[PDB]
Amino acid sequence: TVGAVVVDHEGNVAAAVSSGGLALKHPGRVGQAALYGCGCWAENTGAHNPYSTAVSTSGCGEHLVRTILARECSHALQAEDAHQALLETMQNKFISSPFLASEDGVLGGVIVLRSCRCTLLVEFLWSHTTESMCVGYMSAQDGKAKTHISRLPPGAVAGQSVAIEGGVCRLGSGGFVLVHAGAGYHSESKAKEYKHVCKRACQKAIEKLQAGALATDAVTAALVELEDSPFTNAGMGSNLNLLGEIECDASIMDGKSLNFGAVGALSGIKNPVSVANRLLCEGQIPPCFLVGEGAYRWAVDHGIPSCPLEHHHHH
Amino acid sequence: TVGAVVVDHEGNVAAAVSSGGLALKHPGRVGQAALYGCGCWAENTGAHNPYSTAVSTSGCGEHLVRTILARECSHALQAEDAHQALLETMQNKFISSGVLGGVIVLRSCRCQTLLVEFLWSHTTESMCVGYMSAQDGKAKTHISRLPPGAVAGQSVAIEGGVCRLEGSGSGGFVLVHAGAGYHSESKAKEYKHVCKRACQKAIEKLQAGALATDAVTAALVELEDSPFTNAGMGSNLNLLGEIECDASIMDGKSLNFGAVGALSGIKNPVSVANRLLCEGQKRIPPCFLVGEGAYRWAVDHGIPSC
Ligand SMILES: */C=C\S(=O)(=O)N1CCN(Cc2ccc(OC(F)(F)F)c(F)c2)CC1
Ligand SMILES: C=CS(=O)(=O)N1CCN(Cc2ccc(OC(F)(F)F)c(F)c2)CC1
Ligand SMILES: [Cl-]
Ligand SMILES: [Cl-]
Ligand SMILES: [Cl-]
Ligand code: NA
Ligand code: NA
Repeated sequence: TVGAVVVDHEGNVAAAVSSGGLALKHPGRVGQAALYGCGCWAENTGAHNPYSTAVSTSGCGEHLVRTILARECSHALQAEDAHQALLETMQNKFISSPFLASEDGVLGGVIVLRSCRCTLLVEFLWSHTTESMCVGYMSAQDGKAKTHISRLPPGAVAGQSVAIEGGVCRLGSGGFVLVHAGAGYHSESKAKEYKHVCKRACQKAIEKLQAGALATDAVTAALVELEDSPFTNAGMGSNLNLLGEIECDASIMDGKSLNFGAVGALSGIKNPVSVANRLLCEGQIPPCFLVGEGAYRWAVDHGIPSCPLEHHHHH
Repeated sequence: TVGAVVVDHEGNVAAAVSSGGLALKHPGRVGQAALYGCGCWAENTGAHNPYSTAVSTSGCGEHLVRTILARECSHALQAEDAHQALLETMQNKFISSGVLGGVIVLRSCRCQTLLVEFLWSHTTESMCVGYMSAQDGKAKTHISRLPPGAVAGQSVAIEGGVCRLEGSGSGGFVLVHAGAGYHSESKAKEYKHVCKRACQKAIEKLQAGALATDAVTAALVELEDSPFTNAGMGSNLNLLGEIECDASIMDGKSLNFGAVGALSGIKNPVSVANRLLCEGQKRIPPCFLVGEGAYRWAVDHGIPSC
């Protein structure tokens, strides 16, 4: 799973997530990266929401679905202390959730940002119960992406412990992006490549913003980079299902309009997040969630780059 | 869309929903009836949940801005005044910020006897519900209408009632709905009839000792099989003339969930969803399958076709 959250120079936020899902899964299994409120969430500031918040999640299994994690984080982040809100959500709402009481371990992660105009004050955080997680982030002003591998401290237990880190940025035509290349087992061998792909992803989003793109276009451009890495379980290199085939989930949410696009169990499309983004764009009753054969056909009919030799129609 | 909610003799609740979705929809479009927390919800009483609650919803496609409806209703039903809670939810999510839909809900708490409060509410012109207790022995069916002069999508109708249950029989309670939409006085007899049969199937399951999820599944199987409901047989055809069904089910005791989306070729979609939930209690087993792979899984598990 990969994800990104973006805030533009006006405080508009967007979030997206993309995954290949559980390795060896049964054909047609759709997980958190496609599901409304579970994989990502983005909500501009409003009447009862004093912060603009964007959330994207990581992990596989049904752990993030059962808890509707992304929307839950977004709601917790309306409290004053963002760090305490996210940490308590990860511990109470995610690890010790009643929805996951029958589990020996709960594995996942999140990236979040929240902004409010005071200039723009952007707080951003990441948190995970996996051994490690690779993040990247960048402001349009600072001009250089920063990447970091977040690890559970010695003595922590994967699936029982929370690591949480973050920071603050003050912010023209700029903005801020936080991305992640996945949460899982530590792989020191692949660490530079995950850091490298997080760096390029941030730069793509910041480039889009600086050129005037919408927050959703910026976050989509970052996810396209993250999918394209053969090392991430999304897009190219997604886990193979039980039949040895690729089936991708992806979704995206716009904080300004609250619109949402998503694809599930999609084969034959190089960048699943692009279909989800196209649905959100066209949808501004248009569909927001397309799966399987029909999703592929819809993407092809909308000019989204395909690959017919990687598309399966069992039927 | 069709739905049902069940409470067993011990206060365990279950909820399910099944739909053919938007007529002429693009192939592969999956709607609320397949989505966790949106189409149905069931949650036994717990630490922060003083009531056992079960919710099933009905909609015509027009998605709500940021709602996750069934789970939102369930949380609203933790307030003292259930009627006011549901009404305020319907008002904010549908009328305030027209959107056409409906809900059925129940909430129970142990007093040993069981107090069951049940409600239905809609912004559609009309909605047909049925309900039955294991004790009363006779199903009740009812057609709810918007008050004369009201405007669909701008008014909320809400009705309900209260039932008490002997807490140690093999009894329970079921509420179903055959859909929320335009009033059709001609088809009213069949809609009340299918809700009656659906309730009795659920009550029969309960009295034989079945789980609440098996009972709610048996009621949705009857509702699906009616050609007048937009679910199972007689579902709206998509843009290419094909049937694609969404369905889901949730267990209040275990909080497990099963769901299918864009499912074709299977007579009773809710049976696949129930089967996924059933198998997920016996690699993390799947809870949500769509399209061809869902059909293949269902066929491989003995669930009937066509
Ligand atoms: C079950 C989790 S998953 O979505 O299958 N997935 C497997 C691929 N993995 C890649 C990954 C793992 C660790 C990691 O952290 C590190 F800091 F870089 F080592 C990472 F960035 C990516 C993600 C989990
Ligand atoms: C949202 C549109 S839909 O395509 O999901 N669907 C289309 C079919 N329609 C059938 C129906 C209509 C009215 C009903 O109630 C009663 F007034 F009693 F007749 C009833 F039970 C069933 C329900 C909505
Ligand atoms: Cl599976
Ligand atoms: Cl459509
Ligand atoms: Cl399919
Ligand atoms: Na990849
Ligand atoms: Na039907």
